[PDB]
Amino acid sequence: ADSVRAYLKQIGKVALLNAEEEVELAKRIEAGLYATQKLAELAEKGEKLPVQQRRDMQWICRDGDRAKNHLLEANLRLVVSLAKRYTGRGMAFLDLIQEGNLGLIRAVEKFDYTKGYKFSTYATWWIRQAITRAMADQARTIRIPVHMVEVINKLGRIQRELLQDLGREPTPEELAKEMDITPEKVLEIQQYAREPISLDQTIGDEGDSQLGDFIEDSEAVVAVDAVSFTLLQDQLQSVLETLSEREAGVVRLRFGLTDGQPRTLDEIGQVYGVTRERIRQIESKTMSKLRHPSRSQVLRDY
Amino acid sequence: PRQVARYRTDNGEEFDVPFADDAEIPGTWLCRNGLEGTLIEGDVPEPKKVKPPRTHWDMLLERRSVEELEELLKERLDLIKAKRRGTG
Amino acid sequence: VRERMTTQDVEAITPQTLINIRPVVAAIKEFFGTSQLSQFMDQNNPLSGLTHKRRLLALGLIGSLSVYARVNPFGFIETPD
Amino acid sequence: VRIGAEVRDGDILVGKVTPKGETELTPEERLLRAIFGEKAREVRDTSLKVPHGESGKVIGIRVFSREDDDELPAGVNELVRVYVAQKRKISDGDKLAGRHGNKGVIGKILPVEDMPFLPDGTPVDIILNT
DNA sequence: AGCACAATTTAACACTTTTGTCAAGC
DNA sequence: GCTTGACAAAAGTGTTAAATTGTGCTATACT
Repeated sequence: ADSVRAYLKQIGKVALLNAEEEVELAKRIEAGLYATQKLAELAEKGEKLPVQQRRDMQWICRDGDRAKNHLLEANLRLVVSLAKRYTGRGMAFLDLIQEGNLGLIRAVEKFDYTKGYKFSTYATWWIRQAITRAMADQARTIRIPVHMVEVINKLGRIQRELLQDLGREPTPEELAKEMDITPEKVLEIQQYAREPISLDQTIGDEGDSQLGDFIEDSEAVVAVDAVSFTLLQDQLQSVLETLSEREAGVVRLRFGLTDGQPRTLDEIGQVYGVTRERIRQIESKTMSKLRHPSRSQVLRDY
Repeated sequence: PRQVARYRTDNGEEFDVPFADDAEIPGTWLCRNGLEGTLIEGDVPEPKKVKPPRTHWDMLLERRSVEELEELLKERLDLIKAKRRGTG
Repeated sequence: VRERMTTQDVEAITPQTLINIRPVVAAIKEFFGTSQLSQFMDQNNPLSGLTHKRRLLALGLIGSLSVYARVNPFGFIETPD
Repeated sequence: VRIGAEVRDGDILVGKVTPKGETELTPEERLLRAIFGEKAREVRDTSLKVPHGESGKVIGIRVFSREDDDELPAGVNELVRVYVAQKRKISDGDKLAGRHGNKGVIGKILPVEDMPFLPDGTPVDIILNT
């Protein structure tokens, strides 16, 4: 009932290709590819071909893909063979296999039969690179770009080789020196390399209460404040009733109590039809009036 | 204070996206459908220089010159023409 | 090591390159922590800490050792010769 | 907090602050800011306070700073630990027990005067039920 | 792994328009 | 009560350099 033991049961059905076959299939793929492009190019060129030859090239295309799929299906074992070695690193086996199959696909598209090298020679590169590149892109819950995954792993080896040389874990300076970067950089790198923990994990230790329900929502409304805030609004409203009508309007608009949007002096003056400087002069007199003890003592506590 | 713009996806579904009035509306919008939609207004200016993805033909072409391909096709065609009546 | 010494050309292999001691240290650090046998020393009085040591465990499950009990070289309890 | 200080519940042990922004403070908040002239600071208060229901004196402090020495893990720039201790008088509610398995809560504490006392005038310490 | 190269984001900076302020005055 | 101009800080805005990021690729043979 296992999923992988089925895939292995099917790919083994195909027979591996000898050295001579790889070349033959490779020929058919290139011939079909050009023949298909040749036809499409003629329509642009407003040209025609022998009706009989045109039907021949049309069949060439059909034959090229059969070789293309047959070439893939024969080398699937190679993808699995390389995929075995990268398990447990945070990617499921099947995922590694499929990504490897993607590399295999490009190996076929870029293979060159004229160079006379066995296919598995040039396919291993693309298959290997496909799997690793995939891990850097997917293995981490918080995706880290490839270049950063690259440096993190280098910092790991530098730390491992330095670990075995010094009989102790080297500090940021040595790690920085050996790596030719600033220690503050290696610190920023070591923060990036952290992987998250599971909230669903149970940390009850006698009590079976998961980690999740232990986080304090900091944005949740504070009960006392939303009330004292409504009481501050009321206290301010009454304090403004002492000011002049024009006066209260300016202070409101300047801070945006009524419309929630602060206003530049120019904007305030445009609604009252006065210069922007006068608006500044008004605020000053009314800040000193609001600084008068009668209106303020109440507000200091708030 | 908001102006409403409509976008049409490829499948024909239309979406209303409320924007603020004092800003410039886009011509395409990532919609609730998950598909790009085009505004039904006048512009709709540009496609933003979409570039063609690399294809198998591009990879083949840059290793084989078109003459090498023509000969390989001649090999294949002469092979085909062998079974048309030719040899038996 | 087997995977390391098999994956290469040869004669470049050295013992250090062949062996990353990460699994050794990890197993030991991973044993003292997150293990049922290793426990924080219970100490609110000298007796508590003394009896935390000498306590025996099974995978009835929990018990402490006898006063004159003296374990034998392998770990067979010997009672007083 | 300075050594030898007395700390009640909610008092400050170590004063710490972390960045904060964008603030986007409420208008009613800023109007008071201008009236009283207290500039809205750019950082939020994250300071250690003694837990609710705890009290005692400060025995010692252990400060670890990145500036000089001090291998503190990646990211940490300074650490300070506060040690608080308290004399705990035996209080009604605490648990006592003998070596035979008998245990119970201290139900009451009677003044030495109104205590059953021997003919010496020697008051008894505790009274155990039969 | 490691590098090359292109594509895109981010910084940097100049330079321009705003927005707040002053002194002096209608 | 209010406006003017000089003026400097501040916030936008466009232009460039730097950095970050993403993709392609590596040819003994190896299933």
